[PDB]
Amino acid sequence: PIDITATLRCKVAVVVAPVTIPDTTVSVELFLLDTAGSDLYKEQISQYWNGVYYAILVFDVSSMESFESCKAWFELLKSARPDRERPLRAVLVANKTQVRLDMAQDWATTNTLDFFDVSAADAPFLSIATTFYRNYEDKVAAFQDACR
Amino acid sequence: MKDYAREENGGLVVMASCSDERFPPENMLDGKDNTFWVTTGMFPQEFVLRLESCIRVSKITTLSLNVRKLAVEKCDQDKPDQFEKVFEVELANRRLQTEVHQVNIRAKYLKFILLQGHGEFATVNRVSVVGG
Ligand SMILES: [Ca+2]
Repeated sequence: PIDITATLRCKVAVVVAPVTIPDTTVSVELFLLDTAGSDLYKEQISQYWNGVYYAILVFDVSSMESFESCKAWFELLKSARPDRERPLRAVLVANKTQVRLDMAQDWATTNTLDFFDVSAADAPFLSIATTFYRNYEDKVAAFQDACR
Repeated sequence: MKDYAREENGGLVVMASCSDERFPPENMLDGKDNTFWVTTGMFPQEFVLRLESCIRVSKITTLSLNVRKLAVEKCDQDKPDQFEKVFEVELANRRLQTEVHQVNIRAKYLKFILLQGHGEFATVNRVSVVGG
């Protein structure tokens, strides 16, 4: 900032972080809706609420409860989407204060979630941010093509 | 009589809520509907249009993509302090979309709010505001 030529914004259920995309001149702001904020709830009841299509699921390595809790959430989040056509981009994150990280990586892989261990950094954000940027860059060219 | 949003006619965007330098506000006011301003995520987004002067407006026309709900407001003061509603409308899902609106209002400023879209992002290709 101020080399930025465009700022993108992205709604992210976590169960404002600006991330610059390398090697771009673009900035992506993640609007992080921590469930139990309750940012998320304020938004769901909101008039014009559009649903959420990006998540960061976090769990504590030493609580299998919190991990399984993240799977429930993910399936819900998938089911709660208004627009079946847009997929649910999610990222699983391990962190400290039991859980088989080998098993956790797996599930995620099976389920097409990006995995990140934070015990004991911004990569899960960098990850959701690039994904989002990719859609922008695609839609944005479809638009240009649509209207010739 | 005349389209004062045109730009060669004084049209100017002053208060856009998001911008990518590749698809800037001014694209909405160049008569050429193959160019556009793009929203860059989340709704609503909005932008404020200033006319060369306060005119009796008879017809507002917007050309867009992926907009689901559109709201317009006016301000006939020299400073855009207080805006007043004019109309709010829901758009079929479409492929570009035209929304012509016969109106009878006085305005110096027009705020267009994209309250919601049919997808993640939406464009506005043309804003035409006719009067005299
Ligand atoms: Ca245009």
